[PDB]
This record gives sequence, C-alpha cells and structure tokens, in this order.
Amino acid sequence: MKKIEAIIRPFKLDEVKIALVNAGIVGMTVSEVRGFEFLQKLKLEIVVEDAQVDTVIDKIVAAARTGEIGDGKIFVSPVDQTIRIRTGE
Amino acid sequence: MKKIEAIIRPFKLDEVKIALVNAGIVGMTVSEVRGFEFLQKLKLEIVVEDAQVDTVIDKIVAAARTGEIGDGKIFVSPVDQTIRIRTGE
Amino acid sequence: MKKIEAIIRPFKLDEVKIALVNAGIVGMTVSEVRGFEFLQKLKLEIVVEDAQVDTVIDKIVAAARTGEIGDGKIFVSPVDQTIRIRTGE
Ligand SMILES: [Cl-]
Ligand SMILES: [Cl-]
Ligand SMILES: [Cl-]
Repeated sequence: MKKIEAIIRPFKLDEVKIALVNAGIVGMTVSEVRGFEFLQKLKLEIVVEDAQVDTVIDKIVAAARTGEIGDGKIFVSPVDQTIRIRTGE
Repeated sequence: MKKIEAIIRPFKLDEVKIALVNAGIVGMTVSEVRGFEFLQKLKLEIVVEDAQVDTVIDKIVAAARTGEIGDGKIFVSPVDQTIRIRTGE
Repeated sequence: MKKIEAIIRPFKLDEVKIALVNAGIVGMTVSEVRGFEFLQKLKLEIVVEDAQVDTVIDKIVAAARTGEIGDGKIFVSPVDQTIRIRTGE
C-alpha cells in the first residue's frame, strides 16, 4: 500500500476544484498549504493499493491539466497498515 | 517508529473535539481537511514507538466512538528518525 | 529520498515566519495545525534526497532558533517516488 500526496499550484483555481471533484478519486482529501511571495497551494492525499498508484497519479495529472496545470509535485510513500471504518447513514 | 494519521468525519463534532482532548494522546496534532458535497473532516497525526501503535489506535477509536463515530480511516506508516526539542517556559 | 516534516511552536511568531522565509529552503510548504489549551503550531514539509536531510534539518533548526525556538519536533520518513512538474510563467 502507498500514500500519494500531491501539492499543486492552481492557476485556473475554481476550474481545478471542479477538476478534482470530477476526477472521481474516491476517498481523496484536500487541504490548503502555502509555499514560497506566499503562494496558496492545494494538497491532496489518498492511500491506495500498490497496483493502483499509477492509475491515481494519472487521474491527478489529468485533473491538474484541465485547470492550470502550472507547477505541482507528487510523492508516493509506503504505508504499513490501514483501518477503514464505514457506518451507514 | 511509526506515524499514525487518522482522518475522521465528525457527526457530534464538538462532542468529538472533547473526545480528542479527553483521550490523553500526548503530542497529537490536529488539522482540518475536506473529503468529498464537500465534507469537513479532522486529521490527527502522531508519531510513536512501534510498541505503542495499537494503544494509540485504540484511544483514537474510543474517542471517535464517544462522538460519532461515523466514517474514519487510520494509516500507520514508517518513520526513520525523530528529533524532539523541549524548552522550559 | 526522504520526507521531512517539522511541527514547531512559534513564540516570536512573525519573527519565525521571517525566519522560515529567510532560511532559503526551496520547495518547503507550510500549514497550520493545532496541538494540546489549544496551541497553534506550524507544520513544515519538504521532500529531499537522502544526502540533503541533515542540511535541511539544520536550516529548520537554525530558523526556529531565530524566532522562539520553544518546542518542536522533526520527523524523517521514506519516499519511494517523486514526480515534479514545472511550467514556465
Ligand atoms: Cl484514502
Ligand atoms: Cl508526535
Ligand atoms: Cl518538496
């Protein structure tokens, strides 16, 4: 299993919020960070099985392209254990 | 050593802020993230020795239960080095 | 390659924003988190080659010193793959 983190610099921002939502990357979470002129950036994170890493990287890149794409970086790192809990509404 | 990250979806939110504080998980940090209807979620992170991982996972789950528990996910990942600095006030 | 995460507690805050900027740590991103009295903290993240880890740790510590330094923690963890994309403005 791997964690995928992407830090991307929106140009067409709102267009990229839409990109991210339309991308259909289930379980992805997003937060704002700043890089350096302080630059607002989006940070995306998701944990997937090893066999899914390239697929998710591709969806992130394709989403970024529909917006900016500008500058961005993606990191893949190991995950030892995951526990996922779902409760019906 | 391991990093533990939990992303949890508050139902009884304020009740879960209280849960997290009462839990006594020393050094835990918390931030807000969003998942997808944008859903506000809490992200908790802590780094512990390997022998402490299950204990901390259990405290996080028990805290979540006092609030929602709803949906949540916990990831355990490796840490190579830690440096911790304390200065007296 | 390694990810370096630092969570630091500003005393002379603004002085430490300046410290972080002056530090010249290219590509570092920063976000706010909270630890526990809720305490606002800064989280810094950067991914570097293994040979650069000590250099970056030293710059973070030196920056923290110009401000507080107070309390802080630094974690080094493995990274399997990085993809970095730059587009000219
Ligand atoms: Cl996930
Ligand atoms: Cl910690
Ligand atoms: Cl980086």
